[PDB]
Amino acid sequence: KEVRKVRIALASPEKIRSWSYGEVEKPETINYRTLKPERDGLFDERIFGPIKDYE
Amino acid sequence: PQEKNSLKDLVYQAFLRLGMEKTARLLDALKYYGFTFSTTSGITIGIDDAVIPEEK
Amino acid sequence: YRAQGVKLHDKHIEIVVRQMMKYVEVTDPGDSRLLEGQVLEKWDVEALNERLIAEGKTPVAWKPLLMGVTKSALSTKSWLSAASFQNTTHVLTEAAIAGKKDELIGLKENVILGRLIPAGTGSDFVRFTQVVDQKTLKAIEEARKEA
Amino acid sequence: MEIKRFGRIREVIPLPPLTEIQVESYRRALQADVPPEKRENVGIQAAFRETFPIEEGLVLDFLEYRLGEPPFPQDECREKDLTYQAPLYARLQLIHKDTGLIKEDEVFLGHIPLMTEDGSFIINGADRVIVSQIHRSPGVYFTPDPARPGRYIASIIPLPKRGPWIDLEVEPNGVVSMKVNKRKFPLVLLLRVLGYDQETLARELGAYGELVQGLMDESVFAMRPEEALIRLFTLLRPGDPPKRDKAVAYVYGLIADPRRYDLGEAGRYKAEEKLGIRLSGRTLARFEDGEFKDEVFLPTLRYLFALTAGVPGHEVDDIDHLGNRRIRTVGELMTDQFRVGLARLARGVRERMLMGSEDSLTPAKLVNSRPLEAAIREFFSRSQLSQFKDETNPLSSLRHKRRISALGPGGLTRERAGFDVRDVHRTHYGRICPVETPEGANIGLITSLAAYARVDELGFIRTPYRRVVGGVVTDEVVYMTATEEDRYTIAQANTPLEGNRIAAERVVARRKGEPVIVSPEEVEFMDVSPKQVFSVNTNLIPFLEHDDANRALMGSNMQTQAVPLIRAQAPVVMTGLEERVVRDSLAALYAEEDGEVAKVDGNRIVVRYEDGRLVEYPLRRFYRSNQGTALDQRPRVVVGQRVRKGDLLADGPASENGFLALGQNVLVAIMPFDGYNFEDAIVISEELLKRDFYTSIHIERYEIEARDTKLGPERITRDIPHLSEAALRDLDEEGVVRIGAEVKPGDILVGRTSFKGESEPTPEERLLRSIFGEKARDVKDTSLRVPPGEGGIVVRTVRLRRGDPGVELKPGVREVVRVYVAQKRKLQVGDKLANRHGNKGVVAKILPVEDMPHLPDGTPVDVILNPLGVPSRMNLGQILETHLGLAGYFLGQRYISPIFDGAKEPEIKELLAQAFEVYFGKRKGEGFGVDKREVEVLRRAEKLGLVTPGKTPEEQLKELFLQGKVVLYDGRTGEPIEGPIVVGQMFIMKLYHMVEDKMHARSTGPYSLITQQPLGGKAQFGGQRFGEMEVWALEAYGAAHTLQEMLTLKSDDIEGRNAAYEAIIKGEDVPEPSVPESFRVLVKELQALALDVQTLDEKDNPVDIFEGLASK
Amino acid sequence: RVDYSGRSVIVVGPQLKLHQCGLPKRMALELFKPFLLKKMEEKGIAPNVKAARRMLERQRDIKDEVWDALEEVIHGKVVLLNRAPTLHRLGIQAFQPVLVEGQSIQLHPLVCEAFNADFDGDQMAVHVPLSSFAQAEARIQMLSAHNLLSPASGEPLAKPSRDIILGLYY
Amino acid sequence: SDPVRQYLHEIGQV
Amino acid sequence: AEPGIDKLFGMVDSKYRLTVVVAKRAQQLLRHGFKNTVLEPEERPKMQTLEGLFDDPNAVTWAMKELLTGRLVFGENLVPEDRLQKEMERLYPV
Amino acid sequence: FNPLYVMAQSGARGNPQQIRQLCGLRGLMQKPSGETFEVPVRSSFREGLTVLEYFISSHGARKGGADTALRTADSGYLTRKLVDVTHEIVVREADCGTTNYISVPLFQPDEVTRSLRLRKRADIEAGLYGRVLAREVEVLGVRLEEGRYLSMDDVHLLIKAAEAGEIQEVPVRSPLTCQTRYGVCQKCYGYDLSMARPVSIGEAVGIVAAQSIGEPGTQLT
Amino acid sequence: PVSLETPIGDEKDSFYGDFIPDEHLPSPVDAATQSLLSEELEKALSKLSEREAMVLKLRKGLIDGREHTLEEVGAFFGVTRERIRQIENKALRKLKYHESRTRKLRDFLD
RNA sequence: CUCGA
DNA sequence: TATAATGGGAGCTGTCACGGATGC
DNA sequence: GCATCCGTGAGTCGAGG
Ligand SMILES: [Mg+2]
Ligand SMILES: [Zn+2]
Repeated sequence: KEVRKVRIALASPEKIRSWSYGEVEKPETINYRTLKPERDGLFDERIFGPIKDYE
Repeated sequence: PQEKNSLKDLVYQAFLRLGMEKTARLLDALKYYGFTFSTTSGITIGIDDAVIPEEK
Repeated sequence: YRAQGVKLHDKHIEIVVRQMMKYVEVTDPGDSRLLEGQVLEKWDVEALNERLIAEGKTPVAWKPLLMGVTKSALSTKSWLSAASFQNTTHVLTEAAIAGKKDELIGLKENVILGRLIPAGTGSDFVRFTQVVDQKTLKAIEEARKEA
Repeated sequence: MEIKRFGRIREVIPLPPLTEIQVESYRRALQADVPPEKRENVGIQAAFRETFPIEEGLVLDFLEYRLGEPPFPQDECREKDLTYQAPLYARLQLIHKDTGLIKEDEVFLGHIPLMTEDGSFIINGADRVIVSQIHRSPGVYFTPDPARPGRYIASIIPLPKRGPWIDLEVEPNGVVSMKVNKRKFPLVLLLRVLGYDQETLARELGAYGELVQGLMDESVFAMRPEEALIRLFTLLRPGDPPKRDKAVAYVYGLIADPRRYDLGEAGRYKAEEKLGIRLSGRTLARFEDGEFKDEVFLPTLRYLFALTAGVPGHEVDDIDHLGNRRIRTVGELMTDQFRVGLARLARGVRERMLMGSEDSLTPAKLVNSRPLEAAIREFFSRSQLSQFKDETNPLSSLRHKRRISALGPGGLTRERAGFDVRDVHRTHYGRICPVETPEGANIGLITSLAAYARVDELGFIRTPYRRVVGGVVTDEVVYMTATEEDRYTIAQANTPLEGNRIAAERVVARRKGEPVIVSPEEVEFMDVSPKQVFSVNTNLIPFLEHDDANRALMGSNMQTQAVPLIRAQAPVVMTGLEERVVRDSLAALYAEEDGEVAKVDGNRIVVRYEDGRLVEYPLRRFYRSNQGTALDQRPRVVVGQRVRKGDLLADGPASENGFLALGQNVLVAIMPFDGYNFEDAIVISEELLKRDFYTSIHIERYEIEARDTKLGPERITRDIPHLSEAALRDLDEEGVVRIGAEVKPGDILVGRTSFKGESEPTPEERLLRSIFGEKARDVKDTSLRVPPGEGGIVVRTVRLRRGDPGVELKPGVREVVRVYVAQKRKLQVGDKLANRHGNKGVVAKILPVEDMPHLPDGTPVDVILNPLGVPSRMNLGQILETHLGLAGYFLGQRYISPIFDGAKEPEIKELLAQAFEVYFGKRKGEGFGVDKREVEVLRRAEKLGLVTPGKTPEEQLKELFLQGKVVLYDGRTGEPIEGPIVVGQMFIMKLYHMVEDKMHARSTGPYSLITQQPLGGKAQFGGQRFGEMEVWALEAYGAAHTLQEMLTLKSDDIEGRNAAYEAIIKGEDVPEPSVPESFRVLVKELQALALDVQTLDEKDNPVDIFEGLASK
Repeated sequence: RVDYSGRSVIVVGPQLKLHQCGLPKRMALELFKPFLLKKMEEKGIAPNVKAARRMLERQRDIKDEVWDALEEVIHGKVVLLNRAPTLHRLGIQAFQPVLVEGQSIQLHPLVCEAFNADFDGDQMAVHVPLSSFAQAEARIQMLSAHNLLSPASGEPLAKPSRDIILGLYY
Repeated sequence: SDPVRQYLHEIGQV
Repeated sequence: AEPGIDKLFGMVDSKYRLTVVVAKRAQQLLRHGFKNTVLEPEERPKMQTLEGLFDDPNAVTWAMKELLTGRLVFGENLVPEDRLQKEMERLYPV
Repeated sequence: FNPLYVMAQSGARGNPQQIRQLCGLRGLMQKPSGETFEVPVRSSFREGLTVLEYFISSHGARKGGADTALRTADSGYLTRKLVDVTHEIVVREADCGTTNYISVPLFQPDEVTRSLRLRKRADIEAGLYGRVLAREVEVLGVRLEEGRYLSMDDVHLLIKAAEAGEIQEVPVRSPLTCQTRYGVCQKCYGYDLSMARPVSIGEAVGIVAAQSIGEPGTQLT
Repeated sequence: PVSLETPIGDEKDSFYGDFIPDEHLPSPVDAATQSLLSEELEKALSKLSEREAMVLKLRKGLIDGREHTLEEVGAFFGVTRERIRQIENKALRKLKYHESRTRKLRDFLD
């Protein structure tokens, strides 16, 4: 379909949760020796998706 | 004598009467001959060309 | 401009000034849902008024308004254009609260989405034009002719 | 060749040391040559004295400091990218008040950057300059209230970040308010805290008309200083518990604490002079015998009331007057950052004193030097006034050291800089150049110290004047501030003198900047020189008096952008400053004493002085400056030559026998030429290239690191995968290009291999691998190659390896390799040329010699300049220069024409007659008469009223020549130009703006991380920015598809750009674009703000632009 | 920021026709690179595209024929020339490029007034419109020689000035 | 306005 | 200026319509390898090679020149899109 | 046939004041306060100035530079505002069908308030050229029909008619009175000034207006 | 780590992040190279019989994304593992012959 | 930041 | 993991025009 | 109904570092 309009509105907590793929529980980024994303942290592949294509 | 205003008017009239292709050609001709003649004209600038009038 | 020896046609300035006179202020709602002191577009209030008049209702009493280019730009219907101009926060908050829908009428909105602008070759008036050679045209006309 | 000089003004004093503003300031800040006990309480010594003692062991006190020798010499610091610096040690002692125990030790504090001999620094290998900052001097000012006519504001201003600005005002209700930290409160309260009673204030301020009644408040006098103090503490600190000692501490720290409040010595002096009082220290009040004691407040209020009333001898202050604006030089600025770092160190000290064992504390245990080192490093690396040194040529460095900035830390934020700060104030005369300032947004905000100007110990700029007593001009010179200068009648330097007596009965002078005609009796002082009005750069423009200031600005500024040429010449017409510039910039080498030259080499000169000692001077050869221009010294003496003290030994860059040589002396003709010199464009002869005029040497530095990775180590090697012997030809055994190799774009400079990222080979790769039966190598090509448009000859290599002597790289780095590549740049089409009068232009055409206009004797001109570039620019100096040039061309001589004291028309006419005799008499001697074409031109000239009818051809040609004009033949036809043409020698420079460094193109290349848009900049192989205005242009054309293409396929549409590239290489038309990635970015970033942005179709049903990839 | 874009110092180019500009060979080689790859494959210059690209990667590997190929690539095509600040639509104009030796772009004198451009160090950006639509728009609507009168006043914007007027007057 | 000051006040209450 | 630009502008109610026609025609030519041209062999736009005159590769040049002949038809809703596509594919395959 | 004179007269280079500064006198100069110095420079650039004259002139030169610098930014800002207020305005149709219009006056009240005098030629041109007549006009035995686009000759004719007393104002279609939504119609806009003919539908006239107004912004002193 | 928003000149000028290229996403050149590789490989595979081309595809993973064992391909075509290995070998042999003849796949080997 | 237009 | 310890510490500020709550 | 404090804009591109 063709985009014809663009709407903007408030997001409800439920809407926001519907967007989310997981809750970020830990203030961690990546591991200090493996340089890979920590679990439940800001870069977690469990939540945001894989770093490498189809892997 | 042909100067800025008369040349501008010439270009405008040429645009009206002949269209933009011909006007473009006229512009290039004016450019070529203008440059050519300015070259051998003798136009230069020396300190004595800044003539102080006595009246001053 | 004249004082500086700059030649400028009046109609450009008229385009801008027309944009400065785009809005009006309600002095009396009448049979409308509008409020006293509410600012809206002249076009919209005239459409509303002709709708109420054709409905046999009481038209809206409105006073003409003048606003500067900045305020007129920020007061525009398109939230993308306004937000991309300035006062981004304000524009976005009001548009979000209102659930505003941008119909992508102007140039900026379309530029932002990377769409084809509604101007020049992208105008609805010309972009649907087709071209066909007489050979192909006849070859089609025969196919239409046989059916 | 002979040098004739014009002018009658005899300079009494020479120019001062031109870099003294840097050198003396830093020397003052360091006090390194002063034995510790003799040091003044200034600079870093003063910083130490402010920081220590540190109390609450109980006490840590400062005894002295010392600076050691630099661990590495300057050149070595440039090589290893080190800071040129000296170790700083402080002798500290720790005392426990109860125990009486005293532990003393010398603690290492880190290093402090040292200033080189020429006034610059070496920070991490790169030359830097700390630019002086102009600011409002501290003191007490009175200004007209812009709201209330008849009312005034008093402002007490301390040093930057050394106390708050305090304002005193008379409120509409009559009460006198004080504003501190944006808090308006009745001044009466503070006056009470200071210990003033209604009696004293009545007898002190009663004279003025009822103003004092706005000061009278019974509720304030009805309470003792303590209650008033606590009341004030409540008025200034809402919420904070009004304890006594906290109020005392706060107020003391706000008004009396010298470690927190500090008028400068300049602010103290100015306050004293303005208020007619005397200060004990540099604060507004004291804490003496348990109570506060006034110092500045009452006199300030007194003056304010007096001024408001109209009492004679009271005036407002012009804040742009150079008696009220001062200069913070490198010493002061550095000292400020040193003070900050020291404060942080002290906080750390008290912090450590609170902790740890209380009996086993040494100075070394308490002192962590890290914050101090950090503050210093931050100042020299990332401060606004710490600038990458401009050393395009020596004059560049010299000028850079003499720059003054109104911006910077504590300085004016731009766009809040109106016309006032940017104006040329009358007091700028002799102090700040009225000419040399940038074009554009920095105009008036960055300026230049006038040639004779000196910053005094208080920071005010002073200029020299000659004493005049009874119409007699003494050789006594007095340096005055603008405030001092405002007291006298000062005659102009060109005032006619017979001996030392003023010879005119009407003399032109200034009184407070105002021009006035006076008698010799009224003259108190006289200018030293016209030179003193202008900067060093402006002082290098001959015939300056004939150039409009706007173009003078340009010539002045553009001299600093001139490139050192391999055959650089000093100008045919000089101002007489060209030697001092070379000398003071330390470009050239000079004989230390009288002696005999023992050895002369391209590398070194050995001189035997009168003492009998052999001094060897190594010569810097083909060194790379900050801007890549060549720094080299050529010996100008021969073996056995007898030299005196101060004689030239070697010419530096842009130096010809000790004279500043920023360019080339070329024969020019002033005429149009077939449109090739249209709108400032310039036509030149190929002859210039043939004899290497405007040829310059440039050196580029390339660098590459091999580091340790998690996947294996990178390494510099020759064993690069999948490369022929052709590609590895010039690489040495270790994988580094050889010295002397010519490298072109694409060529490898340093071979490097990197272990591949964990490869999961796509099925295509597997099948192909099977077909060719070759194992994929473990490592890949990551070599350093010559970038597009660059290259030349390799002249130096540097290799630093881990595990080797003297070498320790940053963590993980195995090795660093540097390759230096030199190129000889010939003048080309697009290169920028300029003269000293603001005439500038790019070379548009290079003509073969037979096409150039030529003199009847067969001599072709070198450069053709358009006359249309003169009338509206009003820079006739360049014309006069040319005329003199003409004379100089035939007489074989050069000239010194001082500004405002330069050669006049008649003298130039004389020289042109003399030159004409050489130019024509030679011809008539060689057996040739006048030419037919010359006769034709003479007829035309007669019609033009240029020559008198009746005279012989020779007489008329002579008249023309005296007008600076000659007959010129068109090289293409052999027919003469129909009029006589101005021809002569002109000094033209090649500027650093070379097209070779500017041409850049990109098909595809690297894209940005978040936006996925092309990177910017030639270095990143970037794309041009198609900004809002360019978009507007396309919209106005109705070029919808061009625009959409720019928006999508050309930038930030990933599927679009990929498909477009593939389609083009397939010969297919480019596909329809889709959604730009930055719009998806916008949507996600709005979602992060909890806003729901939805793209809908016409039926108001959502359309997914993320293609399901983001929907669960 | 955009692909297929470049910039360089500008020069006068009096010999050029109104609809032409001078475009440096190397700039053109980069700006029109994929077209050149395709064309080189079409002729015998290279077996495939990748070989051609590797061939253009090193300057010493570049042979004469690829220039001729480049000439066929740019035939009839226009580029956009832009000078900042772009104050009105004529700050961008389309021109048929003529390949030149040297690194400076050649700009027609009669268009200078519109771009407020002179030759004391000015630089100009070059952009390549890719599709047939973009090229058609550039050749029809944005071509210098089709934009002779001012949109603001209606007066001639491309007209004699400076040396031209000087000669004609003389 | 200043969270530290506010907290020190609230702490000063007990 | 483009040859006959004045006439081309004379052919349309809006200059942008001219651009659209020229562009779509150019695409039609590129899509069918110029086999669908309305130009006679002598009217073919040429380009001077090193060898000699060859066909001009520029489809926009072709399109404009064809437009100048009058042998092209343009306007809105002349024929359903897919029908046009299929007929042109039938007459001149890719 | 003097160089300076020929360049000035032809329009190739230079105006009278610059020439005057070269040949006559530099003249009066301003103090940094805008106040003017009583004593002018009697010297020309030919003769050369004294250091004091040069210094006095520097104030004016600097003020001019700072003025230019501060002017470019305000002009750019203005242009961006105009673009943002006008960008959606496009010629969307041939004719909105309005019967409304404006009247362009050919005369203006004199400052003497004595009577009305003919406006300057350029002003009338800037108000009339390329516009569509909203009503029939009959002057000097010539019919200018409703719906006619005014060529420059038509404008000159109207000026002649005004001089003969036959007309004081001209009824003209204008964007001010156009009733097209989100834009203007072809008739109310008139000529594409760059082509001296009626404007093509699809022209982004709002942008063109913004640029037309903004472009000379840095020339306004 | 250092901030991507570190200013280079001044706050209003540039950010460190502006100088960092994305190394993750394939460039237009890389993508086109992969595309031309797939096309050329299919071209070369079309010169074989359908079974040998399909066996090669299954053994190299061009079909369902994974490389099957000889037993899986053999069971798929209904022949012995030795048979399917021999078919793979003759397929490869023909590919090498054709490639030596046309040299159309060499340039993709880097 | 400094430089350029 | 236990002596007792109980409210921070930054802060040079040379522009301008508008929409706004406000709040005098 | 009118002065006061707060938040926000203030040209472009390009180069160096
Ligand atoms: Mg320029
Ligand atoms: Zn209308």
